[PDB]
Amino acid sequence: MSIMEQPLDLTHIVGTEVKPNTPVLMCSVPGYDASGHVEDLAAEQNTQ
Amino acid sequence: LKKLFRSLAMTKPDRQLIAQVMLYSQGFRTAEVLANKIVPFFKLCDEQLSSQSHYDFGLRALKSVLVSAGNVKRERIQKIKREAENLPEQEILIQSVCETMVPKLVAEDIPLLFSLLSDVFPGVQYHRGEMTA
Amino acid sequence: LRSACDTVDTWLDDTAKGRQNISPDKIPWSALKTLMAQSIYGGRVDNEFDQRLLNTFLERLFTTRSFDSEFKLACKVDGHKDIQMPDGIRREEFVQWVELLPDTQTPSWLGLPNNAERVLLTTQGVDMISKMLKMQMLETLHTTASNWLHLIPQTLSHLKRTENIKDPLFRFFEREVKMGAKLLQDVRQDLADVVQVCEGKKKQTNYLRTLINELVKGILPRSWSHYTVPAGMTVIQWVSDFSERIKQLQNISLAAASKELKNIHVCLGGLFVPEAYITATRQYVAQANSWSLEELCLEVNVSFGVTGLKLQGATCNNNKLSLSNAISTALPLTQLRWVKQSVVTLPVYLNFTRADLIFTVDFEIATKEDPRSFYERGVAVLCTE
Amino acid sequence: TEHPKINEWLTLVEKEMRVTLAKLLAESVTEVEIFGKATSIDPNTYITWIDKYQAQLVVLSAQIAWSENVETALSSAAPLHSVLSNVEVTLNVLADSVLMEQPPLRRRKLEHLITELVHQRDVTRSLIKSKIDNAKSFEWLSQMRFYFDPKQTDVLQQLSIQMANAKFNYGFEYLGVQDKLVQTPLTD
Amino acid sequence: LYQYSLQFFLDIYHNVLYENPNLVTDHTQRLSIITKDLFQVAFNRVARGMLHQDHITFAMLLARIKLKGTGEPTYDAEFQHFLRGNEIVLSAGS
Amino acid sequence: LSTRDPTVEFPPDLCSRVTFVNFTVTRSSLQSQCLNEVLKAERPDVDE
Repeated sequence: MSIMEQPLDLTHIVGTEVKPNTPVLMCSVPGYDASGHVEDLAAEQNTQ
Repeated sequence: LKKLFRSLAMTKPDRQLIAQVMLYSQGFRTAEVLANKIVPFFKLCDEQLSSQSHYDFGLRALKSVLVSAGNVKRERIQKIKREAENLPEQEILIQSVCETMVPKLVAEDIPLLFSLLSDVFPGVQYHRGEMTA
Repeated sequence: LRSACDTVDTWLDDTAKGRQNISPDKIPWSALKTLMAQSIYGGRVDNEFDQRLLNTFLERLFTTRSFDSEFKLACKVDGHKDIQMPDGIRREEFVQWVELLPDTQTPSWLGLPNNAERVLLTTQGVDMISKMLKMQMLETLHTTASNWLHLIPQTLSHLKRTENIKDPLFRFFEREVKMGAKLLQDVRQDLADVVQVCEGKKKQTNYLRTLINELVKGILPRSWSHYTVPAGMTVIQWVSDFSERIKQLQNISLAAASKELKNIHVCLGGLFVPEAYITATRQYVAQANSWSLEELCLEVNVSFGVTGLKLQGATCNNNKLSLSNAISTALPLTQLRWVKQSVVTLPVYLNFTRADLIFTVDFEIATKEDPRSFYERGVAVLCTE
Repeated sequence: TEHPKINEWLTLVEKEMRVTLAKLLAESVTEVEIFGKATSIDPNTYITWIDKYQAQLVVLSAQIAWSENVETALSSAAPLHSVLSNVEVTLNVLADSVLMEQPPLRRRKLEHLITELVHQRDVTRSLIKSKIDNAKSFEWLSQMRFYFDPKQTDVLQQLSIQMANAKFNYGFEYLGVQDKLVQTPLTD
Repeated sequence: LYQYSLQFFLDIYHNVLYENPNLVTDHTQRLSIITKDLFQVAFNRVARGMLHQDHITFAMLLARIKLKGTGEPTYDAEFQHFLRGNEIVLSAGS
Repeated sequence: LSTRDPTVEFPPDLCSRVTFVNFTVTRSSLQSQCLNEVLKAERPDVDE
């Protein structure tokens, strides 16, 4: 369970594990939001 | 949406500083003494009276009392001119306090208000009438 | 975090223009610390004590003793442990220090007592036991209600209604007894009605049916919830506290009937509104000394005696605060005196939730410990517990 | 009389309102400089200046002059005490004036100035209580600061209002008199 | 909050069996490598979308699964006493 | 009539009207699928 303490490899997961027809559910507790994380990921991957 | 705004808490305003300089601006010789007497009076009657749902002894009530005190001091000055020198500033403040706070009280809280007024200001008396027409 | 980093970048851009390194004194330490103590991190802070805690954290951490080497960021354990600040000057070195840090942490890392984590860990163990039991499992009533109904009300018999004095304390005590008697009369009428409809010839009404349903569920009715309800307590816990408050009010009324009202050692937890009592005794001192209400300050030692005060993470010893790992300890008797004009200033809350601050008390400091350490450990005084 | 469009001449009215307020503010700042540079002040010309210029303009020009004097004092101890003495002398003149009977418009215009000068007095007292290195000290950068540069040809963007690493151009919207707020530490 | 599907489990099959790292080429050791990788990847993928409170519960369940699969004698009575014996009824006046 | 959500509530009238056929997954079927898939991954010609 040492992998869980590291931050998410979101680019690897969305490039390999995630099928195109399966949505990526970015659940969060109140006080947290991952939309900025996805925007940063898109900026890294140069995707519109 | 919360990330697009910068938050800041507004919990308790400085009622002493709010009252003192505006009494100074309206023009009062004992402005600091009146300010030091009126804010603790409001804080004390906010809880020593009965807990009615229509009671409000906050900043809006205090500011309305101070504005009314300035207005009635100007009215007294105009009445003297019709008839600046020294004026009963404490009596003016008590007149504004009575005219703003007395009508909201229940029947068992008016003597309590007058006891608080006598405790804070010794020379209080009362002003009423003058509505013959 | 992003706003703080942007402010740091803006301040460094304003200070230096392309310089490779800056001296620690030329860094706007006070500017950055005040700016993110008042606007960035202190914006959402509601309490003055939380603001003081944030201020002392920022003041201890971000002065760094002007980038002093081997700076003590914190203590890992209160006894024989430390965290050393890394001397690297690069993101790679800081990241390496981060993974070099040990995985298992303790609440003493935060300047907190270690006993705050014990209840949470026990609750988490019970919860995971219950979850494993859940997966393993996957792999009349009104007579008992009437029995409890007949079991409760014997602790309450009567209360006076309560009568024309100008004392600042007497009228407050009288109105306290007044709404206490009103609530007690309403409770007695409800109990008599439900007794009549459960054992007798009386049909069910809507209000009494809702009372039956809510009392069987175990939630306090909103009608009985006049004063503060701590974090949604249960009815069996609330009824005993309500009985003790009634007993205190009965003692107050008996002593007033026989001023003698000053000699009563009132419990602050038994009062419906506690702060009104403190302001009432402030006005009593003011009218006794012919002084002003605002100028009277607090000097509390362990001429008005209060009881039922519990601390949090410290103990009292001849008006001296000593840190202890115990959760709480009880003050037998506490007296308050009013005088117009390093020390520690503790907050006093009604309950353990600390959702409503009542008033603050200034004590005397210990010889060995640091006021920042007191604030980080978070010593307070509780009443209704 | 040339029959322009309603929106066109309304836009002209708005823009030239802003430019007129900027010009009047420039003349007002010149007058406050030539008045409050000295220690003693003359109420007989103080009343005429206040009756001449608008309430927002007199309050803002007092703020501009006080900020400029404190900036000059910090550029260079004793000049800070000179600024405090000027503030207290103006406060005494203000107190005497509100003790006299006055029309309501000038009474409000004068009460606003009393409030602003009391706030300036408090800032000066706290700043003297603290220690100053230069104009880059945060104890001075934490307050609202006003700067005037008459050399600029763009009179609309001539006034600059500055907080700690914050720069603002005055919008020059006509606010009339309105109600001025008391600057508490919570307000700061 | 976490509902998992047989399609999800088949996806983790397609992501473990096909793209297994270090593709030992021996039918004996590849079985153990596939087994260990399947347990670890299952824990990782399930724990991506569940709370840190329940992370340890899922890990202990996977430890129970590994004990059942292994040869190792599972202490069924001790496991049942750890699970349900915490709420067992005790003797009167004990 | 077909559905993909097993955690759906049907009204009693529709329950009376229709015959329910639930396609749940069983341990034996899951083990058979797992054995077939590990055969295809390890020995594809043998599986065919």
